[PDB]
Amino acid sequence: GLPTMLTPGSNQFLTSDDFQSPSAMPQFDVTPEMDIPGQVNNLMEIAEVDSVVPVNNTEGKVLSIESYQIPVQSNSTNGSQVFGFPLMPGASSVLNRTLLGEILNYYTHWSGSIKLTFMFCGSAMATGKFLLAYSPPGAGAPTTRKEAMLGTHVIWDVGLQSSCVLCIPWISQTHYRTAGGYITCWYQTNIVVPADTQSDCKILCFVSACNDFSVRMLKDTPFIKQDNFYQ
Amino acid sequence: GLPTMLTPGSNQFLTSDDFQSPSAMPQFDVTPEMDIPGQVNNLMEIAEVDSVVPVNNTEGKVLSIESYQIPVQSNSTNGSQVFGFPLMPGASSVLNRTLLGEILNYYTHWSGSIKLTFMFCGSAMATGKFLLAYSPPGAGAPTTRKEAMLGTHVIWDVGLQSSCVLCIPWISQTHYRTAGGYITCWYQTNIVVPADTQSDCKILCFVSACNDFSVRMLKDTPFIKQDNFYQ
Amino acid sequence: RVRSITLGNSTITTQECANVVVGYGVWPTYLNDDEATAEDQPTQPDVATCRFYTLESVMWQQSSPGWWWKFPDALSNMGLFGQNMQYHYLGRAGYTVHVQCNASKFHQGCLLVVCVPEAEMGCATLANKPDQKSLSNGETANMFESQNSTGQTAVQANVINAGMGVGVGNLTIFPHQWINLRTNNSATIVMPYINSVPMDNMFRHNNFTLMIIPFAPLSYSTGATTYVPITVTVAPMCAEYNGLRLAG
Amino acid sequence: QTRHVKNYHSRSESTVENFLCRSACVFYTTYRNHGTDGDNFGYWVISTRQVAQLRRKLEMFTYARFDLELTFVITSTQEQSTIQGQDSPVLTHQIMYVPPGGPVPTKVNSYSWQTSTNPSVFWTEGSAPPRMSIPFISIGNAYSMFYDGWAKFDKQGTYGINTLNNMGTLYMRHVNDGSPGPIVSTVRIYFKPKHVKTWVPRPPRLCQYQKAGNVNFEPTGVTESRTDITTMQ
Amino acid sequence: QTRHVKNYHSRSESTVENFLCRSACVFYTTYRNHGTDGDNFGYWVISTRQVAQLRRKLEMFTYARFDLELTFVITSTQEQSTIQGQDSPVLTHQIMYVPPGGPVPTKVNSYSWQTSTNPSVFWTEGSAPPRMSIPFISIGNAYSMFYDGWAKFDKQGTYGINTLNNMGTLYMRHVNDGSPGPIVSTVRIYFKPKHVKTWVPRPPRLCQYQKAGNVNFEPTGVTESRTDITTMQ
Repeated sequence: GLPTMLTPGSNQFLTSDDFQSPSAMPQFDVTPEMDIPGQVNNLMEIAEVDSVVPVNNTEGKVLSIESYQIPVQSNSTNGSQVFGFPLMPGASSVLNRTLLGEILNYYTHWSGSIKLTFMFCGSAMATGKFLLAYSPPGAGAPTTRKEAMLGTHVIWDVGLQSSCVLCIPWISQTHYRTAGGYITCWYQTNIVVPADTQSDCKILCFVSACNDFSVRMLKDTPFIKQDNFYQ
Repeated sequence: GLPTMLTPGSNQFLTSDDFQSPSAMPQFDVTPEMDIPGQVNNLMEIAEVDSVVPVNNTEGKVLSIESYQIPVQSNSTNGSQVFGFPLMPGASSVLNRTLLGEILNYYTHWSGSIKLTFMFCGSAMATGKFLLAYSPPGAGAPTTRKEAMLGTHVIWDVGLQSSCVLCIPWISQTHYRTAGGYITCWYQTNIVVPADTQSDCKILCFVSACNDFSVRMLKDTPFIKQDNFYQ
Repeated sequence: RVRSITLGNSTITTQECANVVVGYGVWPTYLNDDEATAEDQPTQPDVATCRFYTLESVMWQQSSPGWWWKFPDALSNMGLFGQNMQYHYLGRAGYTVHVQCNASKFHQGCLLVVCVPEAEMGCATLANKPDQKSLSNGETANMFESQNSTGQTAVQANVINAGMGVGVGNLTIFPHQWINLRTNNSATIVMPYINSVPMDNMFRHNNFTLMIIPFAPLSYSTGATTYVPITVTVAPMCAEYNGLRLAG
Repeated sequence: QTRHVKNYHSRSESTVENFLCRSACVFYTTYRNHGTDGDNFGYWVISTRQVAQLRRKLEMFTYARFDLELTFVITSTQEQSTIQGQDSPVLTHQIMYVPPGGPVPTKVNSYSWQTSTNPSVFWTEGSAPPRMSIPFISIGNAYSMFYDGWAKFDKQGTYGINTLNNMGTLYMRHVNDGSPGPIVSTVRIYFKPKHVKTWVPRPPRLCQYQKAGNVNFEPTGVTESRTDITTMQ
Repeated sequence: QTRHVKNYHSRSESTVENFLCRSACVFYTTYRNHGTDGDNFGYWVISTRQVAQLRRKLEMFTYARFDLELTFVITSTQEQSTIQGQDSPVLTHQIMYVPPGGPVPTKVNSYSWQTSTNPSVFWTEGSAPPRMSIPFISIGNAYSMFYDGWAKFDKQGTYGINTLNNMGTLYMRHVNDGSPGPIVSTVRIYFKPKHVKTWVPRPPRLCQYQKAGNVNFEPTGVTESRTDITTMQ
């Protein structure tokens, strides 16, 4: 026959190989594909979907729905911080378990722009101003409302619009396995209401992926454990 | 399938083989190349660069900067030799550790033309003449200034030009693992100065590769040793 | 004649027909967007930093070994560009290095003015790493030694190895310029930004160092000045920093 | 670690194909050359819900459609015994794929081994590992990773389960004993989905899995807790 | 020796590709089939700074960009013991490449062995030596052979080091013990850079290397000494 040499790497099983395999059941007619709605070709499609951020991770709240609810005090000190979390979608526990965070925790390297949406869930008659401050990586979290105003920020007027959208340009991953940027909110004004409401207003946070994320090295997620067989 | 014969040499590992290897990490997107300045494609590019020659290899000088400095005596005997070394870029210790010598010591066979540049580093007011004499291989080193004048030589006038360039046509290697040519300098005149300087003048030597070197058989350099593991 | 060069509020004078060594043949340039890349890594240039910075002159003497500066660190306290290093996380810039030498026709000596990229230096103690102070003193020159240095965390500053474990005479492989007092007194090296990444933190990493090593020792006639000033003038080129504004 | 680098917007392996077409070890069992009562054989019902990582990755979708590329790594070791002078010839193994609804072996010498409609591969040790591919074998249009229904409505324990996700069962045994001594072989089945289509994406599983055939879970916090909502010092 | 011959100006193998794309032995380790505490496995962090010849050749440049073509020469020898009648079947070895930032095995039976994102090659003895290729795995644009900086500025011992030159770690172990007797295997990893790009050439190292992770050096003379500067007799 044709003279050949087997070459190093023959008769080896590399698990990450793309060799054709013999069909165990040839001459069997598989059922044709039927058009199921919701076909997904890429995990970024799930990543790009808004997911509610549990900003209120204080002790005793992660087991209840009010971990997603940012409390807004009616009688609060002027210029105080409403909320603030490190801007690490994969490391910080605030953004870690969201859809974008779950997608990112499947890959070693990633970089892109996140989209943060804050929705005010008070009464339509309520009026107030918030100062959403973005700190670039390495800058550090601002300590006063004035330092926040002197940096990148938006004045979120509750009376005019009940939702605010922020796109953060420099995200990236931070480790193979601080100094990542911060997003903070401040009381520019207080929340003004016509009548006396016993309960305080709440703010809902949403994180999402913009079209510019890459993911490069798939790995095992750190949020599932299997230490023994099921049988 | 197709009938084949394995042929002698199959299932062997020849370290000097150019067979394609299976990628351990396919479907991983490597970072694109970015234009770093100083890209090098050939070791001759390093070889062709001027390198300071330590001509003054006398005992006690190789550990100081003054091994590269050729001393020029103000009150020296007429017709004496300033310096002289065998013209072996790979064997003689004068040219051995220079850039050209280091490149050549990585290859068993080489041949070409070296370029020697002598720079006089005295005062701008200093004036003198030197006789750079080239002896072909097998001729032997001249013993007087007259024998040097009767051979290949250049009269290096310090007053006119402070640098002299010599291209040597017949270099080649000398061994697999004298009779190679010589370059010598002689005091045609003395160094003349306007005022009294306590320190003597110095001459700096530079060696370089011309575009005509070949190197044919790569080997291990003899200037690095590893007799035990680091761990 | 003589050419005067002005950058911002700084002016220097250089002789015409003076050779300029342009790095590895590459003039410093700004980073280029790759096919209209997204605003995920915004870049911010600064043209106010493109000015000459003049370090304090180093006194070249008869028994004087070399000097060196690490210019990301050597300009870290020079007003602007130092404030820019402090304020911005990622930085990128090239430099024009002017090395002047004030000597008369009665002075001797030769200098190797070389800019060594990624000049990682060893320690005097083998099982140690040199400290920040020994490696780079900022605007103050760090001096080479005529013998082996001693110190727990000191740089091995013996001039023969240039602190890198190589031959000092082979330092000409890097962008360099010889200063022979009988022929030259100036050296101009234009160093492009050289790194393995487009931008990097500047406090944390030195792109290159400038070594001024006297190969031929300084000499002079009786009555002439026993020392010779060596002035280093630096103009940062094409300084880029990470954009601080919000992407949207 | 992992300093800031340029973003090249590589979506290449974020696709479902590169996300799921990874060869993962899903099962390993041992069987002896000699058996007490003809039970010296290994078996594995093909399921994607035993390994918690592959299960989570697949359950990030509602419906899937893929091929079953199975690779078997059979290694035999000789156990300690007083039998001397064994000199075992080379060992041959039989790996049977029982299609959904096919005959099921009961012992090591059952008639279901020597059938005709169950694909079987005979592999002798010392060669490349055996490899067989199973197509999309369901009579439905996709594999349902979740099923909000019952196999039989009048049965409590049939919730979920479905009946169209059956991918068959694998059976492994020694063709020859080789020597009159103890030999035990491990199969170490490697699973790799091929030509994957997925529909209706789902949130990733948050609570640790309890059973392979259940979605039952102990309630867990949505994320880890932190001391303060504000980043104040 | 080597008489004067004609100069044909062959620059062919003076190129960086032919200068560096040479297969060199960079590591060799031994591991037993049976282990005292599950530590019977070999490992090597992929570094180019352990062999002083390849290190010098690579450090003649500042930045490099190459692929890692690794060839493993596994040979097993049977140690002397009182166990009789071993009759070991053929031995299979597992070589795992842990990518930068991947799970690290601690013992011979750790979960990191049976992972999914670490490329593993299973090679049975008696065949051609196993071979895997690692691409340019850095997130930077090149491998920096020198680094005049710190991994962390506020740390003394982080000078050099960098964080982008991590090429991963190799792990070697026995898939099967074969026989109930002592068997020790040597791996003898062979390294070969591929598709090499190099920038910013540097002077060759003059002082002998002291540590694999350092540039520290004992000062040495620029060259050997000679009796006289002049060639006089």
